[PDB]
Amino acid sequence: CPLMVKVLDAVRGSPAINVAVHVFRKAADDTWEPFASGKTSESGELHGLTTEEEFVEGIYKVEIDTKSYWKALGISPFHEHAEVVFTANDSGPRRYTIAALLSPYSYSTTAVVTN
Amino acid sequence: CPLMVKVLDAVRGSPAINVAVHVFRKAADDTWEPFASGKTSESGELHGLTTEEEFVEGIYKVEIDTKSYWKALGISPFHEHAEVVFTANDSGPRRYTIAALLSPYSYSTTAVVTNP
Amino acid sequence: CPLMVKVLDAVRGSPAINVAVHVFRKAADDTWEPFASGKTSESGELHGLTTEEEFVEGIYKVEIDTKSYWKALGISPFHEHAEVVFTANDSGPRRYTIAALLSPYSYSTTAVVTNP
Amino acid sequence: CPLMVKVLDAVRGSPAINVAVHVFRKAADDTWEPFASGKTSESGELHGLTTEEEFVEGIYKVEIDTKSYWKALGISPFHEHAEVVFTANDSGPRRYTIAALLSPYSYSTTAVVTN
Repeated sequence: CPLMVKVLDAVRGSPAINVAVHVFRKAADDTWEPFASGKTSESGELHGLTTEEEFVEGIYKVEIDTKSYWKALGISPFHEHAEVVFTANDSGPRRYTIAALLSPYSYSTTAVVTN
Repeated sequence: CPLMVKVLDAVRGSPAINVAVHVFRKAADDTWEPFASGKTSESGELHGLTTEEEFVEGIYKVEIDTKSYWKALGISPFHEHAEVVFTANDSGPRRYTIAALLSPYSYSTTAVVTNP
Repeated sequence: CPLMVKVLDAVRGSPAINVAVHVFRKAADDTWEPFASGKTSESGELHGLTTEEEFVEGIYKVEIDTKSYWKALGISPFHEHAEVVFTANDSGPRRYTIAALLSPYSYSTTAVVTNP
Repeated sequence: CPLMVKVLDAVRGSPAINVAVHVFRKAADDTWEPFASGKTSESGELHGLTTEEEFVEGIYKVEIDTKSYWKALGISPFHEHAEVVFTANDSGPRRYTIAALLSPYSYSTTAVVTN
């Protein structure tokens, strides 16, 4: 599991469950090509987005549908979505946990890069 | 004026100075069209990006070039930038302060939205 | 002046208004002795807590009563307060902005430290 | 495991390893009585602080020795330590994950309260 997304809800103090997450890889013409997606689990986690072989070096965007999340909770969100854009190495894998802490008008994202 | 970007460096406890900030507005159309850009001042603030009249309803993207910031300080950061995307002025003109707090492997962004 | 506390509400995207803030300084002695206190204004800022001369070297504790803030908005928050503890003026007088960004189950605090 | 502490390093994008954490419970005379402590593991986590029976309702302080952490990494920290003070319920357990994201001049703490 080279890429994992964990999303937390700072309002409810809970995993952010059922948050849509899209992953894009930057194509040669600089467009975002869809790569992977899923919804965060009961634990606010999204595993199995990619595999080591598929998760090559490149620029990746993780788009977290924070707006729909806040919408479902009846809370006015500010952001359309939380985007995390990063280069996957050099030098090598490396597992990536993209942690997002969500509030209606604020989010943080943190990369926990291990091995 | 109606849009300000304030950037802090969570490593130094300082304004993040000379941080490039690009603002885009989503067109008809769905493409991001260049709206405004600037750099943060010595206070980490970027003022004067737009005017109440120019800053109409829309979906705006504020792209903060955090990577160049960190790289100019010798740090290979995780993120390419900090991008903040939001609908502005949906229920009337507001002032938006887009705050980013930067760490090499983390940023937060906070919107402070006021009336006018 | 040398110490300012700025509090934001990450749920509303607003200054956190009327937030009680208590500042303590560690005495000789190891006890926290009451240094200053105040409430945040409509800008979420608390100015005038101290003066350069009063704000000497020390370990300071800024206790932000986030609980009362959230509870006055109907929310049972997680934290009792946001407490920021730091050594001030170790290498000379500085200006300290203590920023807190509040969510019912999370806060961040950021120090912006400048010269003078 | 009713109380868990997870600490992340926003500078290195890594678990904050070997971070001293003290847990205090507020005594009747409002003093902080030491309750539990440990050091975050390789995964930036600290488990086994307490048990359901011992982790009664009360006001608890989790003190995270962020300063020594930054000291060991040769980075000037601002804070003496990250303190998290909270009431353990009502109404009941409930597992508490106290997540702290650390930077030299900023930290966030988030409570992930489940069940």
